[PDB]
Amino acid sequence: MKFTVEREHLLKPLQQVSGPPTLPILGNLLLQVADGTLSLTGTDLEMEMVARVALVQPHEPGATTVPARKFFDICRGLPEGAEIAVQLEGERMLVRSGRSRFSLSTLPAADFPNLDDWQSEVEFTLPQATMKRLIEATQFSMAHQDVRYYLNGMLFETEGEELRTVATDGHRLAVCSMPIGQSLPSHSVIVPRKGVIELMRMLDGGDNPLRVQIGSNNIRAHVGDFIFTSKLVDGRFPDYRRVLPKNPDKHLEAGCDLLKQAFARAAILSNEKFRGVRLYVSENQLKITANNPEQEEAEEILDVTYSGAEMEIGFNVSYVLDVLNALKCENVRMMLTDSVSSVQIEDAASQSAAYVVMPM
Amino acid sequence: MKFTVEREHLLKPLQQVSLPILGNLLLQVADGTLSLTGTDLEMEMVARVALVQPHEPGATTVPARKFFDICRGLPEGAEIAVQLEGERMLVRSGRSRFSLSTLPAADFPNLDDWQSEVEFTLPQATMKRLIEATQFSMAHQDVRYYLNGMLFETEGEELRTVATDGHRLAVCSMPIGQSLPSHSVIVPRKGVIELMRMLDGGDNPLRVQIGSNNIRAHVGDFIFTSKLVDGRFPDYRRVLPKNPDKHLEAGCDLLKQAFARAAILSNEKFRGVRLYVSENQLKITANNPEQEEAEEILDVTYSGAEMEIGFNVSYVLDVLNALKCENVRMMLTDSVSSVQIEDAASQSAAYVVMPMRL
Ligand SMILES: O=C(O)[C@@H]1CCc2c([nH]c3ccc(Cl)cc23)C1
Ligand SMILES: O=C(O)[C@@H]1CCc2c([nH]c3ccc(Cl)cc23)C1
Ligand SMILES: [Ca+2]
Ligand SMILES: [Ca+2]
Ligand SMILES: [Ca+2]
Ligand SMILES: [Ca+2]
Ligand SMILES: [Cl-]
Repeated sequence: MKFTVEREHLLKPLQQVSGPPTLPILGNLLLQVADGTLSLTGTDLEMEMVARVALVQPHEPGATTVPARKFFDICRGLPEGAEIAVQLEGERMLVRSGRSRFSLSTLPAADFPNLDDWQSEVEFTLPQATMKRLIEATQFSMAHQDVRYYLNGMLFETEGEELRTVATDGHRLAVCSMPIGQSLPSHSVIVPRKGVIELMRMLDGGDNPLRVQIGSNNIRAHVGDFIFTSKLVDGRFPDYRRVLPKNPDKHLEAGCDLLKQAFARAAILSNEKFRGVRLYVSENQLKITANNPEQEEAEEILDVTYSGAEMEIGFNVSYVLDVLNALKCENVRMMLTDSVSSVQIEDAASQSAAYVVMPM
Repeated sequence: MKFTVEREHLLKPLQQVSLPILGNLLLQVADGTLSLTGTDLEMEMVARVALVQPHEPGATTVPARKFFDICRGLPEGAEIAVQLEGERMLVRSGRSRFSLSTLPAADFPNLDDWQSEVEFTLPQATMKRLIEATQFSMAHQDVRYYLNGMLFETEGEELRTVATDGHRLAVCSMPIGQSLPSHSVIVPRKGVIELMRMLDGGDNPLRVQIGSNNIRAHVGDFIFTSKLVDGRFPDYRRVLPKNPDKHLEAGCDLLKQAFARAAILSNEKFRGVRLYVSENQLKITANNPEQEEAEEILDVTYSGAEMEIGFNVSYVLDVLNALKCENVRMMLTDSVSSVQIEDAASQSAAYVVMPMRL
């Protein structure tokens, strides 16, 4: 196995396959030269990233595996415009560039683990920006290491011509739907949180569309010369329609950033553990208050657009702040029911995403 | 106690000054001025804010982080009105209102009174240069408490800083245009850190006052006071190589990148790399317990006898990152002697690294 490639053609592929073990070979990248292509594979047994690099210079076929981080750190450490000559010699991989020479240990390619083979049941294409939008709008609401394993991940749902993401930790929910202009079956799967992070990581910028394949136990995303494959999560994800308030007809509208800074200041004097704040809504006005065990108190009063009846309601302020930070918009709509029911929150200008927060 | 001040006039003082009372700030309105004091019993920062708006005298202490966070959270340009109300401190700005707990100003601890024995003034930029050049070589929580800080030494018209962790050494000296007594003190590392951040590098001169057990630095509206480390510092002069007659000179960044690349395949604990020096050429090699190997060859300026020497690559990279210059000189003797490292174009800072037998 031999190849010579430009540093700049190696960097991003290495970065993509490198991110991230007790089982050593999982710390290695599989390198394959075949049919004028270098393939770079990294895996953790649950998910897999494969990058393909075209070889325009002389090369020889073969396969090996090398320490991922070390190989990446060596390539990144080399100067702008460096040319990187690699060859398998003995049980070592030789890396040469200029007068820099490196000899890395290898583990046999035959030892590199493969995911189980599977069949694609559902397929579609969508813009990179759309997938980015879907993930960023909901990602923050996924659970972290909850015993309900199905919540430590993100639902991806196809319905009509819409792709939808749902994330919830049992206390708050985020949902976002986008048109992708294809007739899709009605289907949903849960992608593990690590898979979601990796999927987000591969976009990227630029105008490369994303190709998605969904199997009974796997998801695959093709973008450019990268292929990401993940296992799915078992379990019955909650139905976002049961979480959305059935009729939240008390509509409050306020500047997103003004609203956020008011909640953030009030948050300073909220209970450090429970983070509770009270909202007092009345005609065109919102009052936010907070207090802690040591009798410290915050009060914020804002002008808002509100014509409904007056009500009081308590919330975990971090949850509200999460939502407002996730809304990169000018105005927010808060949709209320009563003092003991959840609130729906949306961008005043768009219904594409919805956020639900339970009262305290 | 009562005052009304613009948010932005509080932010820098608050940043600078930031038992539970040690988590509070002492606030004092007196003679047209707001004073804010923070302390951890070892050191203290006092900031002064001129009060152009109507005010009423008094003193209290409030939670530092909360009060800072409230002020920083309010909108740019906001006016912040503060008054005492029983056991509480009221903070108002627009339609935002905050009631904070207080602890008595009488309970706020003071550093012991002391006499200034040695004094000098120097540009802030000079003090910043002195500390930056050496700071990274201070020990962290070493049993030898006298190394967990930085030596400040006066001699003739020069101020010198020394820092060592018992393994490598940094030294920096600058003339300051004033005749000084021959003296030296050890400033605790947290004190060094605080002093550093008190300096904007600007046009306000820095006044330093040193007592038998304390040091004080005054810059414009800020006064920093710290206890000294009461111990003996090692003599730096004994560690400098007697007569290093083998000077290698090379571009700092190229030298650094070569070492940083070779370091990847060096021992993770002991970080030894080898140098082979020959006429106008340097070869760096590294290997680890897995027998992975790195080699770097680069052009340098060198005309001395051919030699080989090993160093901790982490220590050398620290030096090269601190130097931030165009060209570096490595002053070599032999394989069993330490190396002195300097900016090729300045003797003001010098760094010593021990030899390694690899
Ligand atoms: O499977 C579960 O335990 C559900 C997870 C999602 C969820 C449950 N109760 C909720 C109440 C409010 C919100 Cl926002 C989400 C949930 C229960
Ligand atoms: O008091 C001590 O223990 C000394 C601290 C300074 C020091 C010791 N051995 C060293 C070796 C190299 C350098 Cl640069 C400093 C020291 C021992
Ligand atoms: Ca209703
Ligand atoms: Ca509260
Ligand atoms: Ca002296
Ligand atoms: Ca070595
Ligand atoms: Cl080699």
